[PDB]
Amino acid sequence: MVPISPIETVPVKLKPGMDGPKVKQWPLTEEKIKALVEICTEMEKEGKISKIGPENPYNTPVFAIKKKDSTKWRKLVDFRELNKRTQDFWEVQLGIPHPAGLKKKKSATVLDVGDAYFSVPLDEDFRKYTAFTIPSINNETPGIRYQYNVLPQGWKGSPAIFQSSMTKILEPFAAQNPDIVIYQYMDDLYVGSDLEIGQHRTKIEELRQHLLRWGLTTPDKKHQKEPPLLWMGYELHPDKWTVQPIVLPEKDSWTVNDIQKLVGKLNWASQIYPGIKVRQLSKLLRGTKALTEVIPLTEEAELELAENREILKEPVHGVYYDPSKDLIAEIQKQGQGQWTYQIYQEPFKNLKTGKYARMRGAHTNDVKQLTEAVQKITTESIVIWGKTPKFKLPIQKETWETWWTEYWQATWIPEWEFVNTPPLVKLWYQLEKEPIVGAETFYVDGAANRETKLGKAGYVTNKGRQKVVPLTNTTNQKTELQAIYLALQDSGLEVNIVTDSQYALGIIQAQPDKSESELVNQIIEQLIKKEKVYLAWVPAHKGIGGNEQVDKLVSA
Amino acid sequence: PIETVPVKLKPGMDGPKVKQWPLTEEKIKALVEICTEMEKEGKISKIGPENPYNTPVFAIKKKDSTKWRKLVDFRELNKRTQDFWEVQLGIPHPAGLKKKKSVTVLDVGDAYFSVPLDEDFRKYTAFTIPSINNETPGIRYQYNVLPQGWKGSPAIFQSSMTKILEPFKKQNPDIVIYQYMDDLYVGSDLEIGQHRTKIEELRQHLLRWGFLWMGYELHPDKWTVQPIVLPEKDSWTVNDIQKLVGKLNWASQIYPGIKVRQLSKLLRGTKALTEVIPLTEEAELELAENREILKEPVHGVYYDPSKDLIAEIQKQGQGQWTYQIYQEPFKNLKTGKYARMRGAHTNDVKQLTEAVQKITTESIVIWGKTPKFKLPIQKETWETWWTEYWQATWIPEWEFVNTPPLVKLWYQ
Ligand SMILES: Cc1cc(/C=C/C#N)cc(C)c1Oc1nc(NC2CCN(Cc3ccc(S(N)(=O)=O)cc3)CC2)nc2ccsc12
Ligand SMILES: [Mg+2]
Repeated sequence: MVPISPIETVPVKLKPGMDGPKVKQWPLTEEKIKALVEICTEMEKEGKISKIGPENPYNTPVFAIKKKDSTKWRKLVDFRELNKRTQDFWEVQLGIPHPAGLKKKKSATVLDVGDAYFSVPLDEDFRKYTAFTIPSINNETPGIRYQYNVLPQGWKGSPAIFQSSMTKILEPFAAQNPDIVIYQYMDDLYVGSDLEIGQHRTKIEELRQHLLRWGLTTPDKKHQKEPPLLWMGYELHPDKWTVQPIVLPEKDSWTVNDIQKLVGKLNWASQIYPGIKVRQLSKLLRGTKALTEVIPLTEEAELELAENREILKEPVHGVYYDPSKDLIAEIQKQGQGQWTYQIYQEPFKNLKTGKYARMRGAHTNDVKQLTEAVQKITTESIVIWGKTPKFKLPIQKETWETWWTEYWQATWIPEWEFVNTPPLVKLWYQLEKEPIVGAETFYVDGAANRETKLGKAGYVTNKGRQKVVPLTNTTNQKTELQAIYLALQDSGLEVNIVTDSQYALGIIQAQPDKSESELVNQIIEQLIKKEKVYLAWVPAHKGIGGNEQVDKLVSA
Repeated sequence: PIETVPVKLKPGMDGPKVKQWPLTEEKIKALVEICTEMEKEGKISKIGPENPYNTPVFAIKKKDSTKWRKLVDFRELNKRTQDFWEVQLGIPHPAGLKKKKSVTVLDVGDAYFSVPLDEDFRKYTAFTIPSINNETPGIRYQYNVLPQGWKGSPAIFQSSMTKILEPFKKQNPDIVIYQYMDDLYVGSDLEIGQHRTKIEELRQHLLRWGFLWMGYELHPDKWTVQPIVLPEKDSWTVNDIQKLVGKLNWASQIYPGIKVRQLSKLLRGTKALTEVIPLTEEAELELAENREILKEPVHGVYYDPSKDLIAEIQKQGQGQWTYQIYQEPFKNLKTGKYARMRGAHTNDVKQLTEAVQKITTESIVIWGKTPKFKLPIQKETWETWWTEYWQATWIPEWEFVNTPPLVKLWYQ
């Protein structure tokens, strides 16, 4: 017999104030009882479980299940109640590596570490809470009562404790074979290396010879997989990766559940298939919950879907990461708040692709959205590769410099270069910093009645030009914008505008280039046609002329 | 020091469960090396999966030093750690620190690692060095000693610090020493000549008690509410007068007795913005009376220690930033302006981060606490970049301004 090291037990407690589970065992058929007795006798011989006396007051129900061709039963212990009562753990498995962040390895193998799982002992003081009862035949004797000595399948703490235990066992092996990489998830263990295959299979042998010091049996994974390896939705070839094939169904009747799983496929595909778009197909789900409702796909949703089918026409592939090369991210504007991007090291060999969609807002502009896309890609790149990429952006350097030097917020984007691929992001208007000599001055005002919603909007100018239009179904805020719009419509290419509307100044000083308000949009289109606009603000109701005269004109 | 001080969270709240944000590879590597040495020195230990807590960590470089330093973001733990009446029921913030000619900031965070942390509280100091690309589980640690940046550390160390310093204080009754978090602030009315010496005099005095070569020198002789200033002009356009009436109307919410009637009357009719309007005598007098009102201090401002301090910042362009500190709107307790942010002439965010640190420092000197910032920046831009330029071992709270304030005009 060879001494094996004990695996260090993790201390576990129940949530404060909570006791263990006390759930009654369901009655079972005579055949299920017989099958459960057979199974638990075997588990008991392997040290997994142990018989307890009647002193333990906790209980978790146990069931017997089957399958189609599997002519025998398996044991299911239902730990739902215990899991609700068990303390929270550090669960350290929630993300997986992105293939584009991986480095190519000459050799890679998968190990099955399923057996090692139940050689992880369970904290002694916690076992009592795992008790379960095999009901007796005809209920004429006491039930056979057992508790777990190892992490039970289904118990809340078993994934984190098993993973944490393996990590600690593996740490010496990894740290002292720096030419190896080891990755663990579920009961699978992945080893990769750049060793010729002779010495790789021996490092594998050394690894089970390391695992055996804790008495952990690890054979080669039964029925091995060969290139590509299929893993977490990907295909990993030795020198390239891609996603598992994406198939979009044809349907003449789409439901909201059909659609939201079309977006999921498209979202999945968008990490390597450049230019995927999902806004129009996401638009058909803004607000609904009974998810077999049919939706007419708009012809805008159909063109988007048909555009997606064309990009999906082919397989595409990404390459693995080379740390000795630069990391580059290029972004293109797609329209309607949509952006796409490719991350690469050599031209035409993408590491991965992606997309970004405009946040929900009343008004917005292209430069702000490009900035957000940059920040999203920055953070993703830090996750994946541990560094910020150099950016190639469809915005002229002078456009950016004008934007950030004049914009009222602080803003910044990291090292980047202009790439001349239309449509380019541009500033569509810029207001004057000073009043314009020789340009006509328009004093604008609007006003509406709360009850009737009847309003007026208009202007008076230093040349005696004047206009007031009566309006229905309006509000003060709309009349204030409508007045600015009238002044832009009726003036020459250079114009000074004086308003008392803090609301309208707040919108325009935000520099939107597109809006949810058709009226704001009309103002933007006018601004674009102008050569110079100066917008001045004055307080209302304070006797300042022009503003005084137009105020009386529009206030009934 | 063998005997730990018992510490608890506030009643009915668990420890922090804050997500670690992603880190670049060079910061991860720096943190691995620092923590390996800390773990060898007993200051931190590896923890197991039964600890579900987490506090974020990153790595910085203190102002113009080239060695990485670990910074733990204890904001959540500090909010959840019991209020501290440690050996006192309150340590008077020295109201005379803000008046001293020169104040030097000394990092003494290293002294905290001499004191064990309560064994029952250690699990709440959990933090994670993240992996790149989820390629390994993060490295999980908890503190065994008082950590830098935690609210309880100056509180629990206060008994030792006052005794370490008392021989120096006995010799120097002129010198104010104030502790906030990891830093000592040392003020004197004498010139930098003998100030540096006394600073190193104090510094080597810490060496004989079981230290850091760095400092930072402030002059709180400046710190006021800046006056509202009106233009002095020989010819006024319509536009100039409109801007003046707008500024005065804004100031009438702060100051009583501001009048714009006689100035507004100059704007009779519908005139071109660039047309020159002579000032009458009545408008001239009104302007003069307004000028007279604005040189006196604002009526009814003082600091309520029960209330948050709020700090607002405006980007003014060309490297200039204005700010105001207040508790109630229009009752500014301090206003200020910065320019030429060092090594940042093309990076707005770096400039903003330095201004935030500069304002927080003034706030600690004046009141002994940090303000809640209203930052003129979109959240995703700030959240992506601020840690890149942060150099302080404390971190204030902040919120984001998405609508441009008209008041920027009035502070420019
Ligand atoms: C994350 C990960 C996944 C797998 C999946 C297996 C399956 N199902 C395997 C390993 C080692 C993983 O973990 C890491 N993988 C890498 N690189 C990879 C290694 C594998 N190649 C693909 C490949 C190479 C050679 C052959 S071959 N010639 O033997 O048939 C077949 C396939 C892609 C890059 N780097 C790291 C760094 C830290 S962990 C880790
Ligand atoms: Mg009006």
